[PDB]
Amino acid sequence: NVIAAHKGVNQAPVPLKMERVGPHDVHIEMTAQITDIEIDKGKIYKAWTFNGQAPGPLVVVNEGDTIHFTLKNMDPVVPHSMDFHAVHASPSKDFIDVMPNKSGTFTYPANKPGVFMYHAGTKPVLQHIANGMHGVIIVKPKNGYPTDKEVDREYVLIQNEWYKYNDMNDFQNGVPSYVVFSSKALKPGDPNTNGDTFTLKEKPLLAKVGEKIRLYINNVGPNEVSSFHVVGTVFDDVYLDGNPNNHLQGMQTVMLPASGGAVVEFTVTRPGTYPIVTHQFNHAQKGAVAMLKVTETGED
Amino acid sequence: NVIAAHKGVNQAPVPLKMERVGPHDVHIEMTAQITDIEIDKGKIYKAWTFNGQAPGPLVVVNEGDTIHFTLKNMDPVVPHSMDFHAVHASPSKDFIDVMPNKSGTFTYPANKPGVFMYHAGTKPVLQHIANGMHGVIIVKPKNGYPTDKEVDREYVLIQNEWYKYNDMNDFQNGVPSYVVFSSKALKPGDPNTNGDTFTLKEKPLLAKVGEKIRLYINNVGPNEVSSFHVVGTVFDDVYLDGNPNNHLQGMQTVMLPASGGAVVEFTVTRPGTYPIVTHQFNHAQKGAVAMLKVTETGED
Amino acid sequence: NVIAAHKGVNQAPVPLKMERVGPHDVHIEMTAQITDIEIDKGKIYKAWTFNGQAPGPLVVVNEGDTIHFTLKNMDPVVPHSMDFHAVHASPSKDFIDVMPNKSGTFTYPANKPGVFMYHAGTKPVLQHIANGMHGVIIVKPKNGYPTDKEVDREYVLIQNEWYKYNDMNDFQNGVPSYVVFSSKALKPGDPNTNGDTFTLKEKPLLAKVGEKIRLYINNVGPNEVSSFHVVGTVFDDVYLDGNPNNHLQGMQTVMLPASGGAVVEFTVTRPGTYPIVTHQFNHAQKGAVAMLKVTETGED
Ligand SMILES: O=N[O-]
Ligand SMILES: O=N[O-]
Ligand SMILES: O=N[O-]
Ligand SMILES: [Cu+2]
Ligand SMILES: [Cu+2]
Ligand SMILES: [Cu+2]
Ligand SMILES: [Cu+2]
Ligand SMILES: [Cu+2]
Ligand SMILES: [Cu+2]
Ligand SMILES: [Cu+2]
Ligand SMILES: [Cu+2]
Ligand SMILES: [Cu+2]
Repeated sequence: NVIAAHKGVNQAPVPLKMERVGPHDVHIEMTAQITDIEIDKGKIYKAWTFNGQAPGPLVVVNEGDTIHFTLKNMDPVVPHSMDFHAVHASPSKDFIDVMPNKSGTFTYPANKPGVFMYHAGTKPVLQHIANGMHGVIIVKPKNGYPTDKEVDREYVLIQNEWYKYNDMNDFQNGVPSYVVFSSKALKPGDPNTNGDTFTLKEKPLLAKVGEKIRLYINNVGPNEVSSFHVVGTVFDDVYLDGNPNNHLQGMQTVMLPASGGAVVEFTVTRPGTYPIVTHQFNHAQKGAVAMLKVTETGED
Repeated sequence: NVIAAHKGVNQAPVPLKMERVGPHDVHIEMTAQITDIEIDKGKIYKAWTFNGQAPGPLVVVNEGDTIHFTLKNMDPVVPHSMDFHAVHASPSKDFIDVMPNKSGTFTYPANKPGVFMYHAGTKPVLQHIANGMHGVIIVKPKNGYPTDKEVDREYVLIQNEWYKYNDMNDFQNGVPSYVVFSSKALKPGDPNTNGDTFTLKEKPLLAKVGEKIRLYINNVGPNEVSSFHVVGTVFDDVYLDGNPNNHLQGMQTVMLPASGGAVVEFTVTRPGTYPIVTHQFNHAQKGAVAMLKVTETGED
Repeated sequence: NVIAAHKGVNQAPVPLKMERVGPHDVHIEMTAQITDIEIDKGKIYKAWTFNGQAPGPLVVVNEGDTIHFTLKNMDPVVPHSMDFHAVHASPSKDFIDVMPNKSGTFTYPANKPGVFMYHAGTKPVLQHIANGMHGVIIVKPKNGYPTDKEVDREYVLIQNEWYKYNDMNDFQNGVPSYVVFSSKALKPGDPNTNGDTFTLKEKPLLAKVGEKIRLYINNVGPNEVSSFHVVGTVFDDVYLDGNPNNHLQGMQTVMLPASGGAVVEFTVTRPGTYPIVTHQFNHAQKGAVAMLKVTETGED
C-alpha cells in the first residue's frame, strides 16, 4: 500500500516556523511531508505528516489571534490541506488542498480558548488522519483559567491510533493496531515526541513531589474515544475542550470524543512513577500508557 | 434474512398525525410499517419503521404536555411498540407490544425539556432499533434557552447506523456497514430525509453568512457513540440532552452516548460549504457526513 | 488458557473485612483469589477476583478517610495488587504486587467524594481487569449532595464485560462476549450479586411507586464506554463521578468512560418493571439489562 512515488521517501523533519506579526496576528508555516516514524519497536510507518512529526508540531496562539497559515506541500503526488478546529473559516475556501510542490496561504481567526485538534481536510479525511496528519493547536484564554495560580508545571499530551499501513479497509473496519501518546513541547527543555508505544515509558515526563500538574490533552483519533486517567491521583479541576467555563472538579477519568480536548489538573503527593492511560484497556495494552516520574527535586 | 411475510412488502410512507387536544395534552398517531429505504446508492434496506421513515417522523411537544399516543401496527407478522425517552411511564404497561393489524393507545407525560430518542421497545430491542425503529421527540422548554434570541435558523439532525439486513449476529458483533445523518423538518420548507449516506451531501442544509445556527441532535445508535463536530466553526453554546441547565460553551466537538441528544449552536462567518461529521472518522467515511451550504442570501 | 496451577481451583468467597480505626482512618482487608463465577447460564468463568466476587465487594468510606489496605494473595502462582481510583498514592510504591501466599499493606487517603473504580494494577492490567479484578469504592461527600433529602431509596450498579477466558488476543482485539450489570449492597437486605447476564433480570431491584431512586454507578470496562439509561424515566439529577459539583439535570442517558462513575437520581411514577440498560444495544443484547420492579408497596 506504499504508492510508487513514496517508495524510499523519508523527508527529514523541519522545525515549525511561526512569528507574531501584530498584536492579534500571527504567521505560521508548515510543510506536508512523508516521513518514516518508528511507532513501535521495529515498526516503521511512512507517515503523512506536518513537518515530519506525527502528531504534528504544537501550535500555541492567544485568544483573538488571526492566523495567516501557509502550507508547503513536499509530497510528490498527494494533495494535502489544513483544518484547524480552533478557527472560524469557510471550509471550501480556507481548508482547501495544496497540490504537490505548491504552497497555499489561508487566513482565519482563533476566537475561542481551548485545546483544539488540527488535521488535513483532504478527502478521504480518514485516510489523511490515520496516516498521521493530525495535531493540536492551543488557544490561550485572554482571562486565563481560575486555577492558573495553583499550577506548578504543565505538559501537552496527545492520543492517536495507528492502523495497517495506508489500508482504507482497516482504517474504516478494523481495530487499531497501536494506540499511543505523544508529548509536544510548551517551553524549552520539554520533551517533543511522536505517537509511539514506548518513548514516554522509557523517558517519562518529570515532576516534583507535591506539585499540581496541568495537562493540555486531545484525543485526535481517528476513530476511538478516550477514557483519560492518571493513576494515583484524581483530577482536581477539568476544563472541557479547554474552555474555562466548562469546569468540572474531582474527576477520576475524563471522557474525550474523537478530536476532544481538555485541560486537566491534578496533584502528585508522593515520589514514584505514575502511569497515564486511556482506561479503555485494550488501547492501553496496545501502547497507550505514558509515565510521569515524580521525584523529590523534579529532576531525573 | 427477509422473513416470508415481508417478501415484496413495501408499505408507502404516511404523514404523522398529531393534534393538540388541550392546553397540556396532545394526540399522536404513528403506524409501524415495513418500507424499502435507499440507505446508500444502489442499496435498499427493507426497514422496520414508524410511518415509512427511518429515523421516524419528528415529534415536537411542549414541556408539561401529556401525550396520548396511538400505534397502529401494519406489519403482517412482527409486533412493535413505542418507548419515548421523553416520558415518565411504566415500561411494562405503557411501552407494550401492539400485535399485527391491531392498534394500542398509551398515555404519559413529557415533564422534561430536551432532545430525546424514541424507539420500539419490543424484544430484542437491538433488532428493532437496528432495523430502523428509532426517532427523535423534542420537548420545548417552558422557559426557553438563554440564547434563544441569538439564533437565526435551526434544524434537526439524527445519526444512526445500518448493519447487514436483519442479521442479529452482525447487529451485536459487527462494525456498522453505514453510519448516516438525516434531517427532520421543524417548519414548512425544511428538508425531511431518511438516514442515508448521500442526501445531505447532495442537498445540503442551507444558511446565510453570519447566522447563528441551532441544531437539535440525537445519536440514536443502535451501538455507537458520536463525536459530533461542524467543520469551520466552534459551538458557541451546547445544552446536553437539550436541558437548558446543562450548558457548555466553546466546544469543538460534542460527545453523544448512544441515545444521547443535545442542542448545539454555532456561527458561520463566511460563505462556503461546511461539513458536519461524527469525528470518529471510520463512521464519517461510511456515510456520516452532512453538508451545510452558507450563502450570502441563505437561499440556494 | 487455564494455567496448570489454576486447574480445579475454586476458592470459596469470603466476606470483606473492614473496620474503622479512627475518626478519619479505616482498615480494609481483601484476598486475591481464583473463583468460578457463572457469568451466563451454563457458562463458568474461573475469575481472578477480590474475595471471590467479580466485580469485587463494595467499599464505602467517608471523604477524608485514610485507608490502611491489606491484600492477601491466595492465588498459588499469579501476583496481584490493588489500585483504588479514590486515593492519592504513589503507584510504584503503594499499588505494587503481592506475591502468591503473601500479604501486603498500603496506606493512602481518599480526599475526594465520588464513585470510583478499583482494580488490580499488576501488568498486564488489561489481563487482570478482564479476568475479574475490578470493583467500586464509594467516598461519601462530607457535605452530602444537594438532593440528598429527596432520595427515597438507593442502590449500586456496576457494568463490566467478559471475554474469552484469559485470552489476551481477544481482550485487546475482540468484541466482548458478554456485557453485564451487578449490584453491590449498601445496607442489610440489599442484593449483592456478580457480573452476569441474568440475576438482575430474574431478581429485579425493588422500589415503590412514586419514589426517587439514587444509583451509584460505575462502568469498570475493561474496554467499552457505557450509555447508561433507565427506561420509563429521565434522570432528575446527575453528579459526574459522584462529585457534587459536577451537577447535570434532566439527562435521558449518561455517558460513562471506561472507569467512569456517576450518581444518578430518577423518579418512578407508575407500577411496573423498568429496564436499566447501556443504550449501546449490542452490549444490552449481550447481557447488559437489569430490571427495577416498582410496586405499590416496594416489596415483592
Ligand atoms: O488506573 N489505571 O489502570
Ligand atoms: O473536522 N472534520 O474533520
Ligand atoms: O430505553 N431502553 O431501550
Ligand atoms: Cu500576514
Ligand atoms: Cu494529508
Ligand atoms: Cu476535524
Ligand atoms: Cu386523548
Ligand atoms: Cu419494531
Ligand atoms: Cu431507549
Ligand atoms: Cu492502621
Ligand atoms: Cu489480578
Ligand atoms: Cu485504573
